[PDB]
Amino acid sequence: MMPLQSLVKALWNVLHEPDLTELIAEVESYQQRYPKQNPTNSQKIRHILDEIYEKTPFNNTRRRILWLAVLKTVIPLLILDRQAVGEWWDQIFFPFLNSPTQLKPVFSDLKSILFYILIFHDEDEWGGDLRRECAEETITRLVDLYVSKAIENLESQEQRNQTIECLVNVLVHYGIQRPKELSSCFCHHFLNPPTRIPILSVMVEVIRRQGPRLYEIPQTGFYDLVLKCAEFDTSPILLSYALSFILMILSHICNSLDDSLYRLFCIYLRFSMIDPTSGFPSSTASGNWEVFHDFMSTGSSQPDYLESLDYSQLFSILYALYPINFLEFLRDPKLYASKHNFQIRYSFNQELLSTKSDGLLGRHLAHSNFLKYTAETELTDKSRWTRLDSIAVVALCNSLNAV
Amino acid sequence: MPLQSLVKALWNVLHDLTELIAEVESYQQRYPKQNPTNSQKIRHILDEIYEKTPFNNTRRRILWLAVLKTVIPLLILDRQAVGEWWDQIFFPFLNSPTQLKPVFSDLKSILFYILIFHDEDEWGGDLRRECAEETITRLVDLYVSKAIENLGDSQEQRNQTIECLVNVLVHYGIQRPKELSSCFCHHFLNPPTRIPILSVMVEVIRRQGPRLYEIPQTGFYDLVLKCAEFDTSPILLSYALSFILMILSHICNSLDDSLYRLFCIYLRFSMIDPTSGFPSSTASGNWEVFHDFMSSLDYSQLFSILYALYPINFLEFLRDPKLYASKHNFQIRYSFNQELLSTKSDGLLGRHLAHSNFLKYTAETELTDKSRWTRLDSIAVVALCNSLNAV
Repeated sequence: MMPLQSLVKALWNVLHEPDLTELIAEVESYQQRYPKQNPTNSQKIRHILDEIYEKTPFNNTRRRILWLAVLKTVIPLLILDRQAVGEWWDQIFFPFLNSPTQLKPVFSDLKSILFYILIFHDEDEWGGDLRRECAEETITRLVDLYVSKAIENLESQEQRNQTIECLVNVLVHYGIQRPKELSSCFCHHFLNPPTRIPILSVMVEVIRRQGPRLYEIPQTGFYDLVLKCAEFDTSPILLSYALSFILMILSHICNSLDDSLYRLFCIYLRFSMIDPTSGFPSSTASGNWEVFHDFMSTGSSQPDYLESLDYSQLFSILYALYPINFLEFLRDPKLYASKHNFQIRYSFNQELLSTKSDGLLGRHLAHSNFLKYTAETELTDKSRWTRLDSIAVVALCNSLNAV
Repeated sequence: MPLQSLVKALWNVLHDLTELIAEVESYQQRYPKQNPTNSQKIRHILDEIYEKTPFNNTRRRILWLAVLKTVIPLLILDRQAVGEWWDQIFFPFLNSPTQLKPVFSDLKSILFYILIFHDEDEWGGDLRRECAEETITRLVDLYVSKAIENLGDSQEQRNQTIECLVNVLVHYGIQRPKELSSCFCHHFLNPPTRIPILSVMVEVIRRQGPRLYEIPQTGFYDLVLKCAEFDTSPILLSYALSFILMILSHICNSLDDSLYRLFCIYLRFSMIDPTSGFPSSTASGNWEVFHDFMSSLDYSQLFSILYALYPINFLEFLRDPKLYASKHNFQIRYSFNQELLSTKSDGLLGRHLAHSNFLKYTAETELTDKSRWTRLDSIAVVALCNSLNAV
């Protein structure tokens, strides 16, 4: 007998006065009746919520606490659409993120709400494509806000920080579960120079965690843009993140490798030739790309574990997988290039290249490809990549041995 | 006159080849590829020479093989011609072979000239393949027949024949494991062919050359598995297990479809008893069980392989095998002592780290989830990079 009416009753009560015991009980009670989300009750509850917003809004901490506490608990009753999540953005999320309450449990509550929308199993759950569309809208707004906040000039440095801190947290949590989706939002903005550092720092943090689905990222064209970054930009800090990112995502590909091989050769070249005085070899290129130099009138803070992710590991993976061509390429890059239809866009000192490269080469066992393939058949001949799945199994079993 | 120069030389030698060897050089110049009429001639000559001077004693063989070795790249042969050579040369040698290594060396030189080739079309039509396949078949047939047949009055003569055959078969296998596996298939169905065949087959696998992932297409793998679950003989079962352990790494795909069979074989091999030996099974079907008296790479390795890769099911299957068997539909052939399975498996389990699969999959998603097997690419790349670090 009237469970919508009891809910609205309880709802009304708790917003005019933080004890939610009555309300939680009604939600539980109510769900036993509408165990799937009801489109007219959603509509109704939202009008109640909007009504009360006019009366007592989000303008002080005690109210924000109350609001987040309540929204977090009703939102499983509602169906939302792209217009709706816009309303919550403007009424709740933007005002919090733009000037966040410095109490962790309040932010925790924000994150419950955000993440209820962002993360879900059934796409059919609110009818049609509503579920997916609200996630797409929310994340696009978070990303857009993050990117812009990371770049605008300034109203107290401390407060701007408080906002990025929240956004980075949220975006890393979202990234480790939805790496494709996040990379995809990031593509858009990444073509804009000053965004590259704030974006990459989030994307390397996502990928650090070595969570699942990392192999989806290249479909989105984000891996391509990181290579571009690595091929053309100039800022040590950015190229530093650039390399880190590609080093972590590489073992997850083997497939997008046979199309970026030459590009990785060139990247290896450039990073190995870094100069104390002239930094990274400048390119003669861009094309459409638009370079990011450091001091560019004429974010940041690289994490401590990224130093150990240098060009020496790039060598190891290239040598392990494409030794013949790799060493053929080193030793004469410009010659290798002309015969494989690409260009070297860096002035470099060949002796130095050959000394440094020797140095690393000497830490490696001799590669048995030289007994089996030619430089040309190393490239063709996909039979090679079977060996690989035998070596997997054996390493798997050894990983599982105790002693 | 080009060809006659050659033929004089062949007449000459058969009664120190330098002249012959040199005439073959000039011949090859005028006829870069093999010539069908010239070939026919030369073999027709050889056959006459055979009449009056054959393969019947040990100075003649050193000689014959030496010659046939050097001339044979000129020739073109067919299923019926290798029959001629089988009949005059190969069979009589292998049958009572000359105890001199360089003599047997020349033999192999010739055999492998036929068996291995870098060009299907070389002799026109589909001739090269025909020959290879004919020779390999006859080599197989004699190994099989010579291995089983009971011997009358001659046992050191026997060992010498198989010593050669084995040596030829293994060399062949390591280059052409698909092909050798095929030939062995029909013989394998016959109970006593199984040991001699496997002992050759493990020795091919052992060498971990290419391309062993072709073998299961031939059904040899399936036959060895049938062997593993039904046969009684320690020795043969011991080879069976050795074969599968060394073949398994190279599969990762036939695994999804032999899993329940592998579980059953792990059960059987671990339940081996000092007195009743392997669990005597009960089904066979049409298999025809090899027994013994008709008248160091063991089960812990298999445990490791199944625990990595299919931990949840493997362990759900131990603890209650018969139960696992219904619900997945196969059955358990053996009686066994459950508390002893539970004890033996606990010993091995305890040598292993705990498995991340229990945090990510159900028994059913562990079986039906293609995403899982993509982790593999990643780990392999890393192991590889580490194999190539030098300290």
